[PDB]
Amino acid sequence: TMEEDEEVLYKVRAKLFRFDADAKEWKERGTGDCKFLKNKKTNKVRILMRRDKTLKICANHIIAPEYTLKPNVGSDRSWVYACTADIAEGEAEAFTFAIRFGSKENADKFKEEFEKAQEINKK
Amino acid sequence: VQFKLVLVGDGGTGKTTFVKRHLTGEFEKKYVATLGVEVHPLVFHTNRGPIKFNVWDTAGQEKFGGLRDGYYIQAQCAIIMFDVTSRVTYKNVPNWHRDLVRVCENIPIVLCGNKVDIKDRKVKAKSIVFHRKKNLQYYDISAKSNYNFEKPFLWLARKLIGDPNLEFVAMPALAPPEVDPALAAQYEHDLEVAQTTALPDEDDDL
Amino acid sequence: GSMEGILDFSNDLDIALLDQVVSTFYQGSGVQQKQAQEILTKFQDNPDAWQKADQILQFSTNPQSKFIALSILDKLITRKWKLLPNDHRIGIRNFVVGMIISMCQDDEVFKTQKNLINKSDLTLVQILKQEWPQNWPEFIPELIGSSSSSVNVCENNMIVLKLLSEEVFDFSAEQMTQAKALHLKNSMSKEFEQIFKLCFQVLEQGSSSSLIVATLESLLRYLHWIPYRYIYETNILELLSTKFMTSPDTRAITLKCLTEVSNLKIPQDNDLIKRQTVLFFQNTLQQIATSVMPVTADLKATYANANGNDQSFLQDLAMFLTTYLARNRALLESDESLRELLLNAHQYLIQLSKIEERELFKTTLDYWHNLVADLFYEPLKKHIYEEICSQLRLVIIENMVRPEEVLVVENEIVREFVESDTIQLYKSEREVLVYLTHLNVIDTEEIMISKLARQIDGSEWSWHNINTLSWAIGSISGTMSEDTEKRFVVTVIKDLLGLCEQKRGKDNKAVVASDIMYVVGQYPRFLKAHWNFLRTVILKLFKFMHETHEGVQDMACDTFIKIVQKCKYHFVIQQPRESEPFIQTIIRDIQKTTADLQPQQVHTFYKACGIIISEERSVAERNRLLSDLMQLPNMAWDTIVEQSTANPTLLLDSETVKIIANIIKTNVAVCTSMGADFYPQLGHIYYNMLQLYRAVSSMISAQVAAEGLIATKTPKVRGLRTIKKEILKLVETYISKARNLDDVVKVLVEPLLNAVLEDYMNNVPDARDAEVLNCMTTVVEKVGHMIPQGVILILQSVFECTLDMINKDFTEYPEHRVEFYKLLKVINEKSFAAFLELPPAAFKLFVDAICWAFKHNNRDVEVNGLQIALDLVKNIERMGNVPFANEFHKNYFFIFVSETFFVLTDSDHKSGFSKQALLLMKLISLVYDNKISVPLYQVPQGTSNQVYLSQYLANMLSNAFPHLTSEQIASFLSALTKQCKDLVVFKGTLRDFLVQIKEVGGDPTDYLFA
Ligand SMILES: Nc1nc2c(ncn2[C@@H]2O[C@H](COP(=O)(O)OP(=O)(O)NP(=O)(O)O)[C@@H](O)[C@H]2O)c(=O)[nH]1
Ligand SMILES: *[C@H](CC(=O)OC(C)C)n1cnc(-c2cc(OC)cc(C(F)(F)F)c2)n1
Ligand SMILES: [Mg+2]
Repeated sequence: TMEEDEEVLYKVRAKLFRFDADAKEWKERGTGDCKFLKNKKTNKVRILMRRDKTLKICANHIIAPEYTLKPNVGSDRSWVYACTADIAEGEAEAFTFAIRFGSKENADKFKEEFEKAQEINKK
Repeated sequence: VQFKLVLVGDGGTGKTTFVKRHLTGEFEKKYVATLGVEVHPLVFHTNRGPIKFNVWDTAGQEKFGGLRDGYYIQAQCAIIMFDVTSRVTYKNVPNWHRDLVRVCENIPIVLCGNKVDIKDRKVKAKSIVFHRKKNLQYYDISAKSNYNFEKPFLWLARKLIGDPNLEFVAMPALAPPEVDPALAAQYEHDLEVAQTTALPDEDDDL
Repeated sequence: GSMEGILDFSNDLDIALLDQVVSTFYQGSGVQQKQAQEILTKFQDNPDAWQKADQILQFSTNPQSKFIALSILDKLITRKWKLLPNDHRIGIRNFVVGMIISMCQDDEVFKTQKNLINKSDLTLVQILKQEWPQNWPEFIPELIGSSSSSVNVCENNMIVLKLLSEEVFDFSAEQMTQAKALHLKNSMSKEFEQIFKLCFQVLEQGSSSSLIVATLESLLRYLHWIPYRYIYETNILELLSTKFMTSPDTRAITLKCLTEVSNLKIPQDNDLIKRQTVLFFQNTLQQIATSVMPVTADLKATYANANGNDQSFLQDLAMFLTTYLARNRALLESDESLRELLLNAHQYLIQLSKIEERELFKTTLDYWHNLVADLFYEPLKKHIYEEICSQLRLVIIENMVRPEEVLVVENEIVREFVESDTIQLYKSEREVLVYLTHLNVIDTEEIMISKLARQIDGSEWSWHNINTLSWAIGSISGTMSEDTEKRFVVTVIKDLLGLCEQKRGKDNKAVVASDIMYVVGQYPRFLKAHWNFLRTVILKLFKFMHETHEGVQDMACDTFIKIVQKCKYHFVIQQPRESEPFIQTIIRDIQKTTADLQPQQVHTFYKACGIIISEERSVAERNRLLSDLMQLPNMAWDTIVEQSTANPTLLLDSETVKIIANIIKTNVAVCTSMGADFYPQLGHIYYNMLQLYRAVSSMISAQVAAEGLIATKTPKVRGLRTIKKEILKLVETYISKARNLDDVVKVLVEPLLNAVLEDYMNNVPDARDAEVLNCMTTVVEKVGHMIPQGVILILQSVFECTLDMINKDFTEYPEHRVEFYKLLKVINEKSFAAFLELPPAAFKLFVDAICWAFKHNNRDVEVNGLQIALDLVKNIERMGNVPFANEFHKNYFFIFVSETFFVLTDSDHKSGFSKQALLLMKLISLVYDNKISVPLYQVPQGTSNQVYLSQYLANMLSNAFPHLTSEQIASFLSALTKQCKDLVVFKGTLRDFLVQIKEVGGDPTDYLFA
């Protein structure tokens, strides 16, 4: 499972999208628990998200300090950001993600946690 | 450890949408009819190792049927799909079942009534009985809401591996890499488009 | 690569290349597999590929290649057989027959190529359907004779006969004309004497397993149709119920055969046949007890282990036992020597009912319903089953599924999401448990009280155990006497409170909370007679509304309204020992009670108060309660209206938009439960509400102009449109329940139309609310007859612009689609004159729109489209012989006829067949009743419309279906017109036509079937 060397800093239920730049559409990648995991040995914090029943990974990447959360024109409870190295599907791909939450308060708390994690990773 | 799965049912019942949901996690809202068959590998991680389904997603429209029962040769399992909002699709289940078992005489088969998310249901639960005498497993499902969307594959994996205690398990999550200013001046082109393309189904719970 | 070469037919076919393409498709992967698939499809679809079939079957090294070749022949046989010259027909026959004989006689091919032989057998059956018995009278006698030459041939002949029976008796209804199906059924019936003789001899002398299994599989099909005498006047029942039950290779198919035997209604006056029906059941149960499992066996454990074919056998056993006993258990209920057999069979069913398998449980539950309903009515029967029923009470109580009302779920005791598979099951369980309680109310109470005593002890405490017990307790409400119920209900609640006090942890707490809430909500009769307790309950529900656990909160609101729906009267009167009606106490503290609820739960609370208030029939008192209830939203409304007139910028605030939407939602909730009584509150806000509607409308238009269409996706504009949608919902809700329709017309309608119609017409499509159409539908439905000019105004504002939104494809604006045709339907039904006032250009678009609805596969639109067409015809017919009716038929009669024929015959609108047939029958009957008084043509002078209709249709079908003969078309139309008063026969003729257009050479005499 490759998760026992890690601590859970934050957990929230979310729906993750990926932008198909060709078709110009957002496509759902998965719904389930989004977790911020801090490695006990290296202290690096990653996003790890699995689908609800199949438990398949739909997000697995470092919360890089270079990343920036942006609003989506259609939602007050979502964030959009670019990702250069996600290995949920296999070989590290780049993605433009959008992640939506159950409420604006969950999105705001997520943003606070997302930025506190970027600081951790800048050590 | 791979198994051939054939997916059959009337056109528009949601066969392709169901497979795509399991492949990528997306929900395709458009209806693009399948032409003949589309083959996709699909892997699940269980407590008994990985299991791979070679999913033969066949066409339900007669004018796009392609090889028709030729696709069933050497199938090791099957899903028969219908739409609980369309009685004709349940009325045709015995016809799909007939053609399937004539080629595949002894395979596990799941019967799925899809689109239970739609309020005005037309094929009532009490009338769905065809599976009983045919020893098919039945599930209400919805590719849109994901209701019971895992159950057909979980049941088939238990029958094909021969272990009633088989369960889906969390795949190992490798450490992700640490990772361009040449195009960073252009990943505002791709990003602003994404920002200004509204997310779908903003009225959903998630 | 070079795989496409096989598509070139000027070549000679490279069989080795075909086999590589086939192998690449079946055993390959990725792009090369995808390419071979497309090539193989084109190869199979080539109209001359069948001429390569013989060469493929002779020279190929690949079984799949031969299979595909047989599919090419099947397609030819099924659809173009009678166009072939007779020499090609004889050639294909001999060739298919020869290959089957060949594969049978090679023992290694017989073992290894089962699929290919099965496909060949089905191909032969397709030839029989075309050629037999008229052009092949010796098939059956020769088949029987050839069965002795080889055991492989005998076995394969059983497969051919099995497939033949299926094609003729099980799958002919949709695939053959009525006349052709009758012909083949009679042919098989005439020859079955010989077929059964061969079958019984094979079963009697018994070769080896495979030949027997195939013979029994064929027998299963015969049992669907053969006369009863073949089963009861031979010794076959003893073979099925003894010999073939002992060996597990034949047990599965024999159990299915006996199940089908059991589902006939015997001539139930004949003592001999009754004795035989008893006998094969006795034999079967004896074989199961001795060869499979004794009646004490743990079938739950066996099923879960899923060894070999155990699950399928237990499924088949349940089907056999329930089928036989539902039909024949009376045969076992009087003879004392049969009592043990009757109860042992039901004991097997008890054990089967403990299996953990949802769908199997529903099968057994269906039988238990059948039994207990019979014991409820039939004299002197229930005592026989006293011990069975006692065990069944325990099984049901222990396997109750979660009812709708229970919103708390374990994942972690959380708050669901979700469905109806479980909802129907709960209802079916409740039905059986209610019957069981009536059958012995003392036993039921003792089981439940004993189970509850062991939750106190902790002897058996668990979430699962208190849940199923609580759900069972709630589900039997209404089965006990008021006095026993009083004692029963009191005990249950006191003890459930004993679990709360002795439980700690919130997880535990939200479980027992949902259980107590479910039980109390299920016993309103008790609450009505015990005010002091009802008051205590409501007070506690209010406490639950402040709970941090989200599930408990939602259920408290749902339980509150569920109780109020039943006990409303006791909230409106002043109770003894009380200073005021409890509704006054509730209203006063409504702000404190609902402080922690989400808005949509607050609205449910207000709706519950509206239920109570509507029980007050004194108008002055009711209106005052209504005024008190709406105090908080009306205060917020006045405030927000005063700071909206002055400074119309205030609605830019998103927090203001949410407040407004919640105000309107509260009014909607109260109007839903109060209906006609809501009018005084509606009048209080109506004029300012429509001014707000206009104001919000200007803001939406302004945003779209300044930001583009994307503005409609933003949280701001979506919130503004929610205001418009909830305003429309409020007006629709009231008008749908209004009793003073004069006030509706004189006070509400004209300000409504002024506020919504032009705004809808003059917005860009992406900004138009489909809810406008829905509101207008209710307006027309309820008062349309009183506002003829208002209906014209509605049509002018929404008709052409909505039609242009939805007439480019079948998918865009799906809600507008649905509401559009709902609106046209009600106008056409209630205010048809509004369509008479349309300009000719617009009336043509109306006809266009109706036929456009025909072609939808969405049932919402399709059904309304066909209904509008039928109502429109009736509206025109009602006008009689006038210019408008004459012009309508001249312009549109044949458009409707041909458009209806199009969707009838195009294979893409099967769901609408019944209504399409009704419409076509009405149109045809109009002509053959001489209800069209002008000539439909523009052909000599004096010709009747009946003659012209036939010539029009014959020409239409000749061009649309050029492969039909002139005689086919003429006979079809002659029969169809003859039958235009008899819908059932009419539809059969249409079904026969749909069969015939899929092949060549259909027999025109088929249409004389009636
Ligand atoms: N409301 C709802 N719609 C669904 C669901 N599943 C599929 N659909 C919709 O049904 C339509 C048919 O899509 P599709 O998956 O291609 O069905 P299909 O059976 O594979 N078509 P074919 O057999 O002709 O190739 C799509 O519009 C899809 O969005 C569902 O679970 N709920
Ligand atoms: C157990 C659960 C509980 O207390 O939940 C809290 C919110 C943590 N429990 C204790 N008391 C009750 C109870 C008592 C009632 O008195 C008549 C009425 C009910 C009700 F369900 F009918 F509202 C519940 N439950
Ligand atoms: Mg498809």
